[PDB]
This record gives sequence, C-alpha cells and structure tokens, in this order.
Amino acid sequence: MKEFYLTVEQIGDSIFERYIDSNGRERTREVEYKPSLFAHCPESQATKYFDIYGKPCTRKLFANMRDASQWIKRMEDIGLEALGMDDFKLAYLSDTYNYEIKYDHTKIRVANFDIEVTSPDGFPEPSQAKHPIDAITHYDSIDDRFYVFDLLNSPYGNVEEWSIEIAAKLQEQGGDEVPSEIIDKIIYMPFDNEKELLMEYLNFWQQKTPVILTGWNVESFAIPYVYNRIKNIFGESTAKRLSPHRKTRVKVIENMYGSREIITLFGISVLDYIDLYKKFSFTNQPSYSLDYISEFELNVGKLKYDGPISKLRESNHQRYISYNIIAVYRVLQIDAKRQFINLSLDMGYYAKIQIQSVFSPIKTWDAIIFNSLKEQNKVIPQGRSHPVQPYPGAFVKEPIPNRYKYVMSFDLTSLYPSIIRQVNISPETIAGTFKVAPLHDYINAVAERPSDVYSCSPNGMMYYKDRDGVVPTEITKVFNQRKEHKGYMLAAQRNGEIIKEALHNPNLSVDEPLDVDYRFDFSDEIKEKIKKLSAKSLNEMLFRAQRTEVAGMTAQINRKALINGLAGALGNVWFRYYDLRNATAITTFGQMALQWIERKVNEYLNEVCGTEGEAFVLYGDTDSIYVSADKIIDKVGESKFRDTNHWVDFLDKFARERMEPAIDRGFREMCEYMNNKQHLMFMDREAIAGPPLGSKGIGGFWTGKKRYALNVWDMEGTRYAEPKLKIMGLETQKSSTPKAVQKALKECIRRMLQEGEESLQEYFKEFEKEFRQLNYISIASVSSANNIAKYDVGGFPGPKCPFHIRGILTYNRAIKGNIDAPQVVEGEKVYVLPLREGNPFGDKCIAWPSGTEITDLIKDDVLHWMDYTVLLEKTFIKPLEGFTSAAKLDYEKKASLFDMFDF
DNA sequence: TCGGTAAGCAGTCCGCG
DNA sequence: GCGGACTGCTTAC
Ligand SMILES: Nc1ccn([C@H]2C[C@H](O)[C@@H](COP(=O)(O)OP(=O)(O)OP(=O)(O)O)O2)c(=O)n1
Ligand SMILES: [Ca+2]
Ligand SMILES: [Ca+2]
Ligand SMILES: [Ca+2]
Ligand SMILES: [Ca+2]
Repeated sequence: MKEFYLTVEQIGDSIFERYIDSNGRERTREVEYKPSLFAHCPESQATKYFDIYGKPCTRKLFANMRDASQWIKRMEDIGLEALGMDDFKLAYLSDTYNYEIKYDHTKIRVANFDIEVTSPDGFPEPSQAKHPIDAITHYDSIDDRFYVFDLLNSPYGNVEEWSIEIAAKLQEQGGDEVPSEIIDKIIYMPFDNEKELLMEYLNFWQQKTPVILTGWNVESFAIPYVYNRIKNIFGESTAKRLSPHRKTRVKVIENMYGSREIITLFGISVLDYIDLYKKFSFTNQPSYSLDYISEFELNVGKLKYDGPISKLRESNHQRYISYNIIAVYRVLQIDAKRQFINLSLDMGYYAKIQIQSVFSPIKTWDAIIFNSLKEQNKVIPQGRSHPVQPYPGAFVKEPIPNRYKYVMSFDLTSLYPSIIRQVNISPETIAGTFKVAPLHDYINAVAERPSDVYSCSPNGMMYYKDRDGVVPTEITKVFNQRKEHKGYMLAAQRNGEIIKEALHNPNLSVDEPLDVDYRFDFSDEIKEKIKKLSAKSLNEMLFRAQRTEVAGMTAQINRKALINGLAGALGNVWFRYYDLRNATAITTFGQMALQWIERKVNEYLNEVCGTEGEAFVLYGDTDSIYVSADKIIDKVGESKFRDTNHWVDFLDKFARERMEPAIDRGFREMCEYMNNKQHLMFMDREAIAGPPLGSKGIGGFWTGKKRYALNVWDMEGTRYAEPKLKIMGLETQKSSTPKAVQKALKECIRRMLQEGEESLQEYFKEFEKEFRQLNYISIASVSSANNIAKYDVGGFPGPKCPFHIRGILTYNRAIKGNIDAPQVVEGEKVYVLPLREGNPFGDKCIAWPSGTEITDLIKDDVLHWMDYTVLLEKTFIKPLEGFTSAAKLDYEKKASLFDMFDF
C-alpha cells in the first residue's frame, strides 16, 4: 500500500513524523530535514526555478532549519525577498508525499475520551488539578473498545465496583441503559488508588497512542486536567509521556479571576469535537453542553441523575461510571451521523497539512497552492505585512416591506468561486488596469467596454484570458468535488420525499427495507416497490435516506465554505496572496452581476407579460433575486388551476423553459461585455412560493433587508410532500430568541402564510393566555457573555454595561458564598430573564449558564420575580408586530363600528 | 510565527419646559 | 417615553 503520514512536528532542527508504512504498520522517524528557500537571481544564468511572475530564482539549500530561518531574517534586514515555503513541515510533507495521498482510515488511531473529577469546592480547574481523577473512559477506534478506568478509593469516598449487568438494564428497572451495542465492547478496569490508575493509563497510552485525539471539550478540560494532574503527582517529565515525542507546550490564558491552560501535545492531532461541531455543523446553538447537542442531533433524552454532580460518585457510583461511558459514546454517535472526523481527514490529506490545520482555511489554501506551484517548479512569494483595510462586499436590495403572494427565487451557483474562474482572478494572472466608470454605468451597459484583449472586473482589474491561474485551477478542483457531493445530498433529499409520499398509504406486510443507494434518484422499479412496503420498512428507509442526506450535506457545505474561504482569504492580511485588487475584483463583479440580471429579468418579464416599467424583482442579496410571480399567475388567471401542485408545476415550467434561457442570454452578454475567459454565471430557479390554492394565506412577506418568510412548495427541484417554511433572519432563526418563542412565532408565521389573518388572531390569543404557564428555561433569552470583566465594578454594572452582563453580575452577587453553584464562563452562553421592580436580587435581570437549570437555592426566587409581562412584550409581541405591520395584517382584532353588535 | 462584508435589532446614554 | 448615536450580538450571504 502507498505510505501516508499521521502526524508531523518541527522540533528544533528535527522533523518528527508518525506515519503508516508500505506494509500498513505504524512507525515513527526523526529526520534532520534540509529545507530550501529561494532568492531572485539575474536572468543570464541557467536555473529551473521561477517565481509566480516568471522571474528567475536561485535555490538555497540549508544544512538545517535554524540556518534557513536565520537567513530569512538577514534578507529582511537587507531588504530583499526570501521566497519559498517558510513553514518547513509543509515542505517536508510535500517532499515526502509527492503524489495524491490515499489514506486508510482503519490504520489511523482515533481516540476519544473523557474524564470525571469529583470536586467538593466548585469547578475543578485544570490549571490547578488539585482533585483526583476518579474515572476515565477512552474509546480506541482500532480496537473498537471502550477502556474504562475506575477509581474505587478516593479521599472523597470509597465505592464498590461498577456493574455491567446493572448498567445494561432499563432506567425504568433501576439500570443505566448503557446501549446494548456497546456492552460487549467495554473493557472495565477498577483501581484501588489514583497513582495506579494514572500509571496504567500512561502505559496504556504508550501502547495505543492517539493520532487523532477527540471528545467533548477535551482541549479545555480533559487534556489539561490529565496533564496537570499527572504533573502534580509524578512530575512534569511523566506528564510529557502523553506526547510521543515527549514534548509539550503550555499556554496560560489571561482574563482576571481564574486563569486557564491549553496544552499542545507534540505528535498528536487534537480535534476537540466541540470545535469541529462549531466549524462544520452550521448551527448556532443556545448551549454547547453534550446533553443539549445530543438531544438536538440524535433525539436522545437528557442523562438524568439526582443531586449535584459533586455528590454523584458517592451517592451513585454505578450511574456515575455509566454516564461517563455513555458520554463518550454520544460523541461517536454524533460523528457517525455528521462525519466531521472523516471530513477533517479528507481535507487534511488533500491539502498535505497537519490534520488540526483544517480549522484554518488560510493554512489549508497556502498548502494547497504551495503544492500546486511546486509541481510546476514555481517558487512561492514571501509572506508580507499589511495594514488591515476595510473593503466593499456584496449588494443587497432594499425591499418594499409588504406581503408577497407568489414568489419565485433564482440563485447563482457557487458565485464567488465562479467569478474567480470566469474572470481568471489569481495573483499571477493580473494583466493590468482600466479606467473605471461608475458601477451603475456597467449595470446599465452604457459604460465603454473595459477591454477587447483582457478579461475584466468592474473594479478596474484586467486578467489574462490565455493563461491558467493557480487560484482558479485549485478552486475548480474543490468546486467539482463540492458539486458531486451536493448532487448526492439533493438526490437523497428527493428520495426522502418519495418515502414520505408513500407513508400516506403504507402496506400491511412483514417485509424489509430495500437495499438501495440513496445518493441516486430512485429508479421507476424502486418507486413501484416502495408503494407496496409496510410502514416499518418505509420509516427505516426514511431514516437511511435522511442520514445519507446529512452525510452529503457535511461533505458539500464544508467544501463550499473552503472555496468561499479562498475568496475571503484574498482579503485577509495573513494570507500569502492577500491582494485587495483581487478580493475587490470578486465582490464588485458580484454586485454588477446581481444588478445586471435584475435589469434583464425586469426587461424580459415586462416583454412577455406585455407591459412596461413594472418591477418584478422585489428583492435580492449578493447572488439571488426574488421575483413576484403574481402577474404571471394572473395572466393565465387563478381559476384555471386544479390544485396547488398545478400552479407549482406551471411556475416550475415557466422558470425552466422561459426565464432561465433569458437569464442565460443576459449573463452571456455580460461575459462578452467584460470579455471574460469563461461564462460561468449559472443562475437557476431556487424556490417556488405561494399560499395553498383557495386558502386565505398571504404566501410570503419581507420586513426589510435579510428578513423574510416564504411558504415553499419546491426547492432546487425537491417537490415537498408538505409545504415548508423558508424563514430567513426573523427571530425564529436566532439562537438568542427563547425556545418556546421561536416555536410560537413560527406557528404565527405558518398561519399568516398558509391560512390567513383570522387563523393568526386565534393562535395569538391562545399563546398570550398560556404564556405564563411555560417552563422558565423555554422562555428565557440567550446571549453570549463577552468582556464580563470590563463592566464589573465591585460586583456591580459599570457604564454602558450590556443587559446580559448586568444579569451575570446579578447572578454573581446572588451566588457569593455558595460553594457548588456553577460559575459563568467568559465567552460562553447564558440564559437571561427580566426581573420585576423590588426583587431581592436588587436589579432588573438575572443570567446563568445556558443549557442548565438555575441553582436550587435561587431558583425559587427567580420563578417568583420573573417578569412575564416584559418577557412577552420584548421577545414575542414586538417581533410579531414587526412581521404583521410589514404584512399589512393584525395579530389582534382592531376596534370597528361593528363592535356595537353581537356577533 | 498564532490569523470575507452587509446589515438588522436590543440595549445604554442622553436630550428633552 | 421615544428618538439618534453609539456598542454588542447575531444572521444572510
Ligand atoms: N458563508 C458564506 C456564504 C456566502 N458568502 C459569499 C460567497 C458566495 O459565493 C456568495 C453567495 O452565497 P451562497 O449562500 O448563495 O453560496 P454559493 O453561491 O457560494 O453556493 P451555492 O448557491 O451553489 O450553494 O456569498 C461567503 O463569503 N461566505
Ligand atoms: Ca461528566
Ligand atoms: Ca448561490
Ligand atoms: Ca403502499
Ligand atoms: Ca444565495
């Protein structure tokens, strides 16, 4: 098999590499790597090395990496460019693996673990590690086993062994319900003292050394705790055995009260699953506890236990250990669904970087572009300092706030990467400039054609048409990958709806789910077989289809993020190819494209509808247009349609057969105007929106920029079994809006869009009467708590103190003297509740860590003094008033002359 | 050697016989 | 008690 790396580190003048060899065995080597860098030399000498602009360079081969570094500094002091890859481990990887990496994941040791630490005096701080580690569960992906290290004797209590038999039982039968599919995979190891547990864990670690180390919050808790605990007991040298190269780096975090640490373990790639989740999931959660995310991702119940966690080991050691095991499994379950570890491996090996560098789009692209150019014997430019400069971005149309009955949307495929490829924007393809006219002059095609020789953007930049650029070349590769995966995702989504449609008439049979690949649209034969399946098999197929859809979502959306990341990278000062001329060539072209096509669509639709000067395009943002389809529907007349699906088909056909070719014609003309390399402005129909036929639903509404709702029947070729709400920007979409309020506002919207004013008024009235009966967490607001210290003045709010920080300070004073009340963590999220005047907390609001119940001592008072009136007004009524006034609708029946009767 | 912009809304401060 | 000029947070893209 072809060899591939696992980890790589630079340690002084040595590269330390863990790798898989040709026989599939894990090995480690130390290499005294001799790096090369480059300097410009005169033309009149035979070299094979050229910079990206075609200028000749001479190679400088160094005896060691220090020498190469020191030479860089001398060149800066002389004032001459030092070219080549300055991150030597990237050069080493590029030299060692000069081919496309084909890795075997079954050879990569992926470890996830979590520890328990009983603490009788508040949160057990990793920097101090003053309490015994009393449990560790460590799952190893090669053994496919959960290794459980359990402390029986502790200064905080002596306990009996954990029982696997009791663990497997239903919670309703006094067990812990450890999932049956992992019972046989547990290897249980009890210990009579902490020293023996830790030594054995260390010996175990040596035998089974993680390559990928993950888990929930491992970077900020488990790793530094294990490290500092071992250090305090045995010494730092022993603690360094957690590094296969015996090298660590300790970073102390600042704040003011309660410093933290991050430990870098050399030769290990730490991918904290919380960080993977935040980067790759595209959610913003009100809480990031494992309980909350697990419920969200897997629909599994919260792991219940009685009393404080500080007393869980002594009162119920059995459950304590079981919950430790289940928590490790939950992360594995989330990963089986989300596939972020797979993505990280995919992306890291593609780029030829340390696996943990997938967090950095800049490092990722630097390495991709470096490897690409090196293949051509080209030499990369030195990184340079730039002052941070703001620059212009996308165009967003101001919508007229209103209801909009029939809406069709259209969207440009992968816009910024497509602009890069169309225009041929790259550091080395810059051909020159032209004198810019006002943007509106290009949009209206009155400005002089920029060039008849070069490919242009309306920012004034010209690029070569007949030359490949490394940025377009490499961005096209990842785009093509993205396209493949999004195809699988959309197919799986279409397949899902087939199953949902078949679930309306399930068969009374004992059968099995069909063995199919959900990444491809079902054949007619499969659809016929599905129409004859039982509910049980249909439901199993739907789960499978949806899992396939999620897998494809992960793969496509993050490849999209990577390629869009390259366009933004050009505007980040730390990027080797930072260049506002290029960043701005992209965004300005985007602005022109949206507004050009707005004009062309208004022109086309007026023509075909036989009118003049009417505005069909009601809104647009960056690369999308929203077209009012009322007059298209009216020209045929509403009465002609048999049902909702009839007019949806009509609009779908109209869009594909008439609008799209006209849109294509328009963008082809734009491409000729800018004399671009390749026409890649592909704008396809996205949503078809409207009320159900014969209903009083309003179909849709906008309140302003980035704030709208639509009743959608078809999305990107997925005809929904049931209409789906597309809500952007409104409070229903915001993580700061209370849970029960998002639900209530969404139902208010569903009613407005599908049913009408009366239905809305009926629901509002019910919700208002029941508001005060909702659970307090479900109606609490949420906010991130940044810069808490700044506004803290002897425990009281300083000037300009934000509402949520004021709430934290109120909580801080309320839990003063308390031992085991959870502290608010800087940068994390809090629930927030308003408090009535006169309350014993002494201030207008309280805030506490999100995803948690508020501590039992003050919970009673919070419930008593909660200001329901303010809460209802601020979180529910005020946004609803925004939606309804925009929609020319009332959520409460207005007084009228009719009030004299009854009725 | 750590490494995108546009834009809406809640809230504080302050002006306001 | 409600605006305008800020900060802060959050979402659309
Ligand atoms: N997180 C994001 C989202 C968008 N944008 C920019 C780049 C996109 O090209 C453009 C349009 O956003 P879209 O959400 O429509 O995404 P794309 O057009 O790139 O992809 P597609 O429409 O094919 O899904 O806005 C960005 O820089 N970063
Ligand atoms: Ca725990
Ligand atoms: Ca798009
Ligand atoms: Ca059937
Ligand atoms: Ca879009």
